[PDB]
Amino acid sequence: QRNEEKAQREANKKIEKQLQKDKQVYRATHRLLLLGAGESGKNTIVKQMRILHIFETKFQVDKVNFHMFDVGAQRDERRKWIQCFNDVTAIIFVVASSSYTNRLQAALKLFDSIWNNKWLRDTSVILFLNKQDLLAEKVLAGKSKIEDYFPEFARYTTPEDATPEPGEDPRVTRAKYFIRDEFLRISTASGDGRHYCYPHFTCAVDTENIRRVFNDCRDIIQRMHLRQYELL
Amino acid sequence: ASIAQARKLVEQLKMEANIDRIKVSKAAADLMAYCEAHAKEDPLLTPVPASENPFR
Amino acid sequence: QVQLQESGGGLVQPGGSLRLSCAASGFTFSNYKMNWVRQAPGKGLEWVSDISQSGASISYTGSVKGRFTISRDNAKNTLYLQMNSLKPEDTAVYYCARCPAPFTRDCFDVTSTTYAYRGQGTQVTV
Amino acid sequence: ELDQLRQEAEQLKNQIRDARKACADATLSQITNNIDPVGRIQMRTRRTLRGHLAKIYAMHWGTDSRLLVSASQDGKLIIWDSYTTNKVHAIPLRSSWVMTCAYAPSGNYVACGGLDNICSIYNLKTREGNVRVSRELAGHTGYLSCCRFLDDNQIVTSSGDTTCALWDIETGQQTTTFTGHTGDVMSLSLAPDTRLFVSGACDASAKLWDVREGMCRQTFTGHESDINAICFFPNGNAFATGSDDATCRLFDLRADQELMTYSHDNIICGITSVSFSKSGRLLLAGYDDFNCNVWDALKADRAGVLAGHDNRVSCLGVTDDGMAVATGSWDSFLKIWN
Amino acid sequence: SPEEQLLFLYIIYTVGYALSFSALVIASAILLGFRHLHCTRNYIHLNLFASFILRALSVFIKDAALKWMYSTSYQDSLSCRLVFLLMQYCVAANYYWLLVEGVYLYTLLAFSVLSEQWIFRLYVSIGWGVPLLFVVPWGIVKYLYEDEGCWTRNSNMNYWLIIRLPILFAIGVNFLIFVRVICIVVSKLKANLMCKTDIKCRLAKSTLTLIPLLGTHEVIFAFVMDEHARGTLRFIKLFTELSFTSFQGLMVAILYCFVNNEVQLEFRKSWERWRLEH
Repeated sequence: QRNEEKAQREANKKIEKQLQKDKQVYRATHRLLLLGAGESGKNTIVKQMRILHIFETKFQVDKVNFHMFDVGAQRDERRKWIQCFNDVTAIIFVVASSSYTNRLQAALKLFDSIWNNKWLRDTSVILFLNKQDLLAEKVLAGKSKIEDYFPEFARYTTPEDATPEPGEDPRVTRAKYFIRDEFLRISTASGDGRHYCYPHFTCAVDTENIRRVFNDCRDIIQRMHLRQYELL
Repeated sequence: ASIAQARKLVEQLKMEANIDRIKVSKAAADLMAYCEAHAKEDPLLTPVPASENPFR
Repeated sequence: QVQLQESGGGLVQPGGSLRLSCAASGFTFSNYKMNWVRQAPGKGLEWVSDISQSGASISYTGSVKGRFTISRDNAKNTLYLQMNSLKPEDTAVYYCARCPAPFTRDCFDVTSTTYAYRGQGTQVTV
Repeated sequence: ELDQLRQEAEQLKNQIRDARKACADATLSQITNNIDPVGRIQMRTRRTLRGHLAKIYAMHWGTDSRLLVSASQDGKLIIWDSYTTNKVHAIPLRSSWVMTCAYAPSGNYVACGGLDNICSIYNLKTREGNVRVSRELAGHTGYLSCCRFLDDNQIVTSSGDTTCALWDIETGQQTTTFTGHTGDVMSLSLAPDTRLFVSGACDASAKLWDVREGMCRQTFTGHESDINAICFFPNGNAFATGSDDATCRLFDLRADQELMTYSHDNIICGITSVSFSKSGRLLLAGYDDFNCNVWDALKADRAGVLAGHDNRVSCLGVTDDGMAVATGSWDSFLKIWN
Repeated sequence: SPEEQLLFLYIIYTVGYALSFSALVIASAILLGFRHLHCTRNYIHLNLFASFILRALSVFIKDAALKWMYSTSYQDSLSCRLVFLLMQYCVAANYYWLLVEGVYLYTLLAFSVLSEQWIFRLYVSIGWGVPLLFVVPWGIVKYLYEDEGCWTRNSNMNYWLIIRLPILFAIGVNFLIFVRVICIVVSKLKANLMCKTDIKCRLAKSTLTLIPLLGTHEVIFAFVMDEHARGTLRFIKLFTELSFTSFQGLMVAILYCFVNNEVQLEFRKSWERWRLEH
């Protein structure tokens, strides 16, 4: 009795063709969740990657398209909408490393909460220790002591695998890798073999954050593909 | 400040306090009566015959 | 009705000790995570310490590490904070908080501005 | 003077609790103990709807019990024909993050909201046959969690700013504001008489509001964590709420107290969706353990289980005639059960 | 003495193909019967499984049917020539489907994003269509420039290289892909959480898992490395080649259908659903 159901099947086939075209684009791009706090410089990073290519920022590197979602005009109780980002390919967590005030403890607690969330146990985190110049100035001034808020820093030494930029004070690189290891301890405390952390030392004048994000996403996708093959 | 918020909260609590409440047994009986009234018309309680089942 | 009541605050000379008790009602105590936060002049909510369900895993902030003790008694539905060798910058309102989800390791929005499952808090001045 | 007001508030709450305790002369354990259980409600999937790229997060049934609307995080609002699994419509969204969708009682309009804090309303019955956005209601400062069409030209939206709102579509400006929740309002349900509505929030509390006059008529507590779902009983004198404490509670408006508790020892996953049957005897709830449960509302026992979803069940709905039950989960698949 | 050695090789050969055929049939049924393990990777795996089944069936036919019809004429009946052509096509299809496995893995690990439908169609065409492009010319040149003789003896090597050169090319490309993937895995492990000596055990396990999927053993110990033929080493080389070729299908099926965590998880979910309904 094909009188109208032919028309609805034609409509279905057109809708399926449009959906296939949309799917060819949806999974050809990587979605990133940008997270941070006040005086963390995430807006500066946003304008950095926007000028050179909720709020949406589309940029492209090496013919690969990245969508970055910066949550805005929302309350401070993120226990509910964060579940909307369970399928994000990466969470770019930006923290001001010179805000120890002692705002680093709160940043560490939010990082721990994100890492231990049951709906984010599969999403890797790209760590951005922003505002490195401010940290260097603070360390060289010597007015503020890191051990005041983190006593264990009094018994900390530079890691062997450290690769400081030439001309750097041993004190500033000590503090920098101490903050990095403070984050990495929480990173490696749990969640083994399913998601990883990619710390970086960024700043306002830094200009390769886009390439850093591209490389980290490339590594994440390669690791996921290797895991699907039971090969890594 | 918080004085206005506390005043609004206590006013709402006082307004919600004085209502004509009824015994829980009456509500239970009403729910039972409603459930028994529409038992025949509920295809979930009584699986509809496949002859008139649109999802067969 | 979730309810968390704090007690045991007051005024103590520097270097003293205090005990803060936190009574919970309206819910099961042993199925979730407890923690202590504080709010001092210089407006801001900061996480002080946290304790898991059984109480085996306890974590402290850097400022009070080696100075404070935390405990929980599920039999009496209560939480305890023992404060030793008080310092002038410890004056704050202490809130006995808990993040909502039972049987979870994550713990969100405890230090939020308008948290729902946070107690009224108690004053601790030195 | 604040402290005295605090003691006044706490003593008023104590008086309310004492009155509620006095009003409860019995409990449903022995009132319905002489009722034969419904046995086992064995349901099998009849249709499986596919096409969503990302996870389906909300859905709403049609008034004709034939058409469905489903919202997915990929940025798609798909209207299906349940009988023949035919995709009637597929509307792209400006913002990919959609957390709710509603279907108008007349079937002319469809609404959706999300992290953009904007409720977009699309007119399906257009002149040219192409669905385009007809209205964009804005004004919430938090994510819009649920919307339900009161009728044409009126809609109720609950948001993440701890407020609900009743809007006027053609004017585009909200007419009534419902405030009093201290947490994220997560779900809405319109009463059968279209005069009251219940909203559960992320503070272990639900509230009955009068839409006409616009303030919290009644409040109910008892849950242990954030309430994620709520729906009216078919009689209109009761409702059911599911929360993250892995328990469901049935409340009665006239009793103004906790009435029934549906829970199990081996269930430690929160409830994400709650819905009733046509007769109200079966309460259907979606859980985080990837499967839905079907309780006997008058007996508080597991009368049925729906399994077949590879991820958490996010949305759940029952037809107006009660003929079928639709479940949508995070595996991008929506299933029909009967 | 030769005769018992040949008997042992024949029986192990038949046992290897029988077990491979059974395991591949079970694996194909498992992959096609759950409706959840329907990724493009699983589609390519199913095509490789079908190719292995076809090769095993072709070898079974060429042995059993030919022996039965010759012992209990056929050399010029026009049938055995077609049977041999189908056998050659099956072997080429198996080699090129191993090549397709390797190329798809390399594309995933190197190329960012490719369109699923077009690239999948390209893989299907490469797996099944490309072998014909050198199988059919081999048949026509054998017919035109060589006697019939049931098309078994390879008199002139020139008429046989056109069926061996593409196989060697596929094997070489698979070896290169194997080397690249092993290098990628080493780079990923030597940068992780430092792990430990496991960096070895894990690398060895990954290499052993990848060996049968890409068919790398031909480069390893068939015609390149020191493994050669001698008075007594020829017997060992032939034995290991025959055994590994027979058991390659079984190893692939075990490693990618019965050991994969996704399949076991789906089986557990189905068992729990059966418990719930009953």
